[PDB]
Amino acid sequence: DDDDKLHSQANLMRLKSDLFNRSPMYPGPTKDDPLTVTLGFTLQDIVKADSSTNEVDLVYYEQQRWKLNSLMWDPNEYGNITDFRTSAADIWTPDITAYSSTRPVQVLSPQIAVVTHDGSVMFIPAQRLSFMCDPTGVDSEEGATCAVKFGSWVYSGFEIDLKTDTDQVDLSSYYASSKYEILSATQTRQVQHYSCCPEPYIDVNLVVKFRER
Amino acid sequence: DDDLHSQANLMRLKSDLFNRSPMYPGPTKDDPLTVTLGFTLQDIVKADSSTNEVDLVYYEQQRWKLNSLMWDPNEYGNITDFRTSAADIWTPDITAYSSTRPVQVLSPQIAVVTHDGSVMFIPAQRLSFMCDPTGVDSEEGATCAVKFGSWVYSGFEIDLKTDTDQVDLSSYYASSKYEILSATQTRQVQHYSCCPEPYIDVNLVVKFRERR
Amino acid sequence: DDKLHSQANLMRLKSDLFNRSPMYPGPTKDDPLTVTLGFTLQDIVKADSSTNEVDLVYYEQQRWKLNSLMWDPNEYGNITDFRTSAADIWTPDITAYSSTRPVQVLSPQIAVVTHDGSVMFIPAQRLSFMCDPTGVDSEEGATCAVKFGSWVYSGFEIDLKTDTDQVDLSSYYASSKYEILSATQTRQVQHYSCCPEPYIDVNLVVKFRERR
Amino acid sequence: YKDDDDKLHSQANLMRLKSDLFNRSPMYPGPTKDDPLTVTLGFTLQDIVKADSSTNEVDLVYYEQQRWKLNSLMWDPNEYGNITDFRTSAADIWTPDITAYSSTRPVQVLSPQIAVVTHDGSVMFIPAQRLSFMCDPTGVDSEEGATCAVKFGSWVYSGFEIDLKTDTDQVDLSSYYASSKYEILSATQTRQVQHYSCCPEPYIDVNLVVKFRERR
Amino acid sequence: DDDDKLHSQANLMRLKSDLFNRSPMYPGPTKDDPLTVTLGFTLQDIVKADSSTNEVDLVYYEQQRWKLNSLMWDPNEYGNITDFRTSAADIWTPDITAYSSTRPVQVLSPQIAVVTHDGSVMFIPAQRLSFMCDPTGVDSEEGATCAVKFGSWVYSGFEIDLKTDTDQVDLSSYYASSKYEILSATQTRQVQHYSCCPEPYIDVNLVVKFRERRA
Ligand SMILES: CC1=C([C@@H]2C[C@H](C)C(=O)O2)CC[C@]23CCCN=C2CC/C=C(\C)[C@@H]2O[C@@H](CC[C@H](O)/C(C)=C/[C@@H]13)C[C@H]2C
Ligand SMILES: CC1=C([C@@H]2C[C@H](C)C(=O)O2)CC[C@]23CCCN=C2CC/C=C(\C)[C@@H]2O[C@@H](CC[C@H](O)/C(C)=C/[C@@H]13)C[C@H]2C
Ligand SMILES: CC1=C([C@@H]2C[C@H](C)C(=O)O2)CC[C@]23CCCN=C2CC/C=C(\C)[C@@H]2O[C@@H](CC[C@H](O)/C(C)=C/[C@@H]13)C[C@H]2C
Ligand SMILES: CC1=C([C@@H]2C[C@H](C)C(=O)O2)CC[C@]23CCCN=C2CC/C=C(\C)[C@@H]2O[C@@H](CC[C@H](O)/C(C)=C/[C@@H]13)C[C@H]2C
Ligand SMILES: CC1=C([C@@H]2C[C@H](C)C(=O)O2)CC[C@]23CCCN=C2CC/C=C(\C)[C@@H]2O[C@@H](CC[C@H](O)/C(C)=C/[C@@H]13)C[C@H]2C
Repeated sequence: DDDDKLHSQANLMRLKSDLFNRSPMYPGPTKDDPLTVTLGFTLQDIVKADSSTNEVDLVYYEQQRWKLNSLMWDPNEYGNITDFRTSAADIWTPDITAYSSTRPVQVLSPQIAVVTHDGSVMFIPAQRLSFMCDPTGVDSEEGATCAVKFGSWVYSGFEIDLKTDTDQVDLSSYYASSKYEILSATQTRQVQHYSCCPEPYIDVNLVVKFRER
Repeated sequence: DDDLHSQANLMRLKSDLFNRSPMYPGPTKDDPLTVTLGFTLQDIVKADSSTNEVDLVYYEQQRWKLNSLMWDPNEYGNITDFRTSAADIWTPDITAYSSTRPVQVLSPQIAVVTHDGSVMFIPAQRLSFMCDPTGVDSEEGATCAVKFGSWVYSGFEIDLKTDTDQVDLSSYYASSKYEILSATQTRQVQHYSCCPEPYIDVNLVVKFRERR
Repeated sequence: DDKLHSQANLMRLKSDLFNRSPMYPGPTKDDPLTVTLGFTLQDIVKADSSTNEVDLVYYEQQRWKLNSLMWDPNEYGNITDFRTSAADIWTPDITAYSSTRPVQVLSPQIAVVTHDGSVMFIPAQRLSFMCDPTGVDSEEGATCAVKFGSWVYSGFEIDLKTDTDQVDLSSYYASSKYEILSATQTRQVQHYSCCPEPYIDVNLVVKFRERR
Repeated sequence: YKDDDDKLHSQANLMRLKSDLFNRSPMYPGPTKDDPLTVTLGFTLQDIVKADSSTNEVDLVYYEQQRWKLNSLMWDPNEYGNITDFRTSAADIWTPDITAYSSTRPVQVLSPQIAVVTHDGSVMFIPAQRLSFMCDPTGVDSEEGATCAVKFGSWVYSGFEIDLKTDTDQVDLSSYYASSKYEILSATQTRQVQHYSCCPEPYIDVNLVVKFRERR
Repeated sequence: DDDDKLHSQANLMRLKSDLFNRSPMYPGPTKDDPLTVTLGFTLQDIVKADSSTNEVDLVYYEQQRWKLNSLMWDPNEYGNITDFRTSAADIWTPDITAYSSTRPVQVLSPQIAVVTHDGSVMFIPAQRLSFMCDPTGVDSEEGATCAVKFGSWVYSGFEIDLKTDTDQVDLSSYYASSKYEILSATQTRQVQHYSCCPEPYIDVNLVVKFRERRA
């Protein structure tokens, strides 16, 4: 019967209620309860390289994945619901930031995440980013090389650790008719040491080598 | 008192729907939703050959049906139909896949709800998307394409469809810098490595050239 | 100390109207609302022939009248009108049909409600819209038009009219880059193959040229 | 231990005062013909950033001083441990709807939107703004320069509800940017009255007239 | 077995809850309760120098630091937690403003502060700022000199004592491939009085000498 649809809605509603409007929520990672965030970029386009200001504009998808015990559930208690979509405001998200942007990142996609019964969150914002990049050599065979680091703004490696599944930037969705073609693009986790601080900070360094098509 | 009874019936209905009964948490695998999508292309504003971006203005017609929004007009003084702010209901997360700037909304964010639980939502939008306008200065013109789909829902939660593969050009701006040779909107089913579920988009293909 | 009671009188009035009473949920077929619309054209700021976009600054006068906003001044210390945030009341969704960028509001979003139930709301706006400015550098000038109308209501709900078909030019900026040769605002009735209901818009037609 | 004991008492008093003003008393409904308000307006001109002769728009940067007084914001400092004034977000109080009448773009606020309220009920509010307004800069490349003007007034209130006032007709140029592309020859702010056919009430504005030339 | 982690989260929720729900929140600095705010700059890039409007665009990190008794806790009472991060909207923050910006500041970093057990708040927004600056001489060896002041918009020196750790601007992460190189950058505390009024107003003057790069 079509009543099974009404039972599906009630089960989701109760699940969300149990995880948000009842269970003690998430204050962010701690030194004793650290969090690993998996990061990966899908480079869609180099829109603009500005040699009068040394800014380059990228469009990319930033894939983020982390896992919380306070988001786990048994699907058997909720009509075998295995995953659900929720607004990215309802849950805690990591403060992953580009370290050398020259204006605020523009969000191209709806700020919605996917939560899975094991406590997995997948969040993949499409973004347009202006960052510090000298495009000298872009009109040559060798091309120009630029880099931008992404990491937490406020957490050290003892609270947020970063990892990549791979060192290769996903280029399978690169705009085939861009003004610029990619010679190579890598994403490398770096354990970074600052003079201020005994504890290391983790970033992912995005190195893009490119030239005019 | 004729007016006052029709206003009270509307406020009662909106209450029953939006102060009860109880909520709507989006589509699921067991409770999937059909969103029908259609485009009315008004203008190609700008084709920047220095960055390969093209700016479109269009209306995006979205229609879907929720049982939680159904009512019997007989219970509410023959109200078959009402207007509501789009912030007050669930709407689908239909997104352009290759935009270069956040989409800019041109129209009031208001939807119409019919007693059959059907929702009609038609935002007007300006979109910048990835498009190489090479050839636009010629008789063959340039061809550009952009896909629209849910960002987060798969084909098992939202079934995207169209009523036609023909973009509505009946209000394309007659004095645009660009004339439309053709504009089509096509449903495609796509799979990604990570994931068993299908993902559905509508591909909008526009062929265009500079107006004489 | 009437100054103290003057405040409590207005406080009580706003309470009685916004609380106490059944809410006004907008117009319906059962209860159509006449909305009067008129433009005061202040400046043609910019005419872009690369994109066929023209930028206007104008005041958009909106006027309508409601039973649920009427009161007797004697009951409220001789108060005959009050100011209120436009966010606190229903306002009409009058939209440019061919803008190219979201309209930018230049004035505080505040309306004036009078005891006879009439609302005055006059947003100052900057609008980019579809206009071919060819011939602006000549004596005959260029001619462009843009239609304003409700996005979601038909003529059965919003009975849209103008008080005059002449655009107010009494404060068009005397040192503008462009001079106005004429500006008219004309109500039109249109029909669509979806809908039995008539649809109404106001067509702002501006003829203009480079000042010399 | 009268260290952070005085400090605790002073913090508690401040929070007691704000609570007594913004919770124990009904929300201020704005001025009326029987309870009218006088807003005192003065400008501090900081910079003429740009003069665009292809659109006839000029961009100004200035501080707009606004001051007014309300009985509902008065208090006795003795009942609140000698507190004479406090700072508050502009959003937590009523502020007048003073608007430029010939802007071509929405004003951009450069400063934090915070006001200062004094025990006599007076409020000081000084937002820094960038403004694009209608201005023909022909003459800017001359000795007498170019002259432009922009009126400021309430958008929805007549002079019977919000009266507008200046302390002086001289614009404050003591903070004008000395390396600006444009130098100021004069800047005045003059109160004006008129009537409209709609209404019997006087309508008031302050006309900011600026005379300027290219600095060389 | 090991869910002393449960727990670790419980301790932090309890702490934030104790500081934000069970104790009176700070109402801001006052005459009788003045605050010391320490301000410091890390210059990242001079993006753009516009000679037709006399505007220059800077990207910098603005270090802000202050200390409240009401944000102190005993780490022993909360499972040894010595610090936590929290949205900047949750706490009071200083209204430090550039005095000569020509566009509203743009924040580039998430608005999150770090609070330590002694009542310390560290808050470091990355910002892009357009300000008033005549870049004449930027194409020469001497370079051009520009300056911009930062201070409280609404508080006098009787409520906020503005301070620096040092007069040298941090250049250790200045973008090496910038269009402009830095010759010098100083941050100086200034006390000003206005004929208007008896209270002093404190600011930090950022003075940057810079020129076009020749790399
Ligand atoms: C210098 C610095 C960089 C530099 C900038 C350049 C593009 C780069 O690659 O690393 C990236 C952002 C980062 C390094 C990564 C962590 N965050 C910042 C700036 C924000 C710092 C905050 C909020 C507080 O100071 C942090 C340590 C202070 C440290 O000296 C500091 C300011 C580091 C910051 C920890 C935290 C308590
Ligand atoms: C690669 C990709 C595209 C590409 C871009 C190009 C224009 C195209 O045609 O498809 C459009 C958006 C989409 C495909 C359509 C659905 N969403 C995305 C990106 C957002 C993805 C989110 C939130 C989650 O990851 C998805 C994994 C699928 C896949 O690897 C992935 C990131 C697909 C995304 C499932 C979903 C739970
Ligand atoms: C085609 C159309 C135009 C055109 C564009 C051109 C400048 C013109 O003159 O009219 C302007 C906006 C309008 C004109 C009529 C009112 N609204 C629209 C688009 C928005 C429509 C919505 C939200 C729903 O469809 C409406 C009827 C559908 C109709 O075919 C339709 C799409 C009309 C729209 C009613 C309402 C339930
Ligand atoms: C004509 C006009 C101007 C003109 C524009 C030019 C730069 C000037 O100096 O005055 C600036 C804004 C103002 C002048 C006075 C303040 N209001 C406006 C526009 C907004 C008006 C509203 C909301 C209602 O009409 C007002 C009076 C009607 C009057 O004819 C009217 C529309 C005046 C408006 C009062 C109020 C009830
Ligand atoms: C004149 C002035 C400047 C100028 C600009 C130039 C770069 C400079 O060094 O000082 C920068 C901002 C400041 C100086 C420091 C305090 N803030 C302002 C402007 C905002 C002032 C407000 C909100 C109220 O008046 C303040 C004191 C009045 C004082 O005369 C005044 C208007 C000072 C303001 C305190 C407060 C109650």
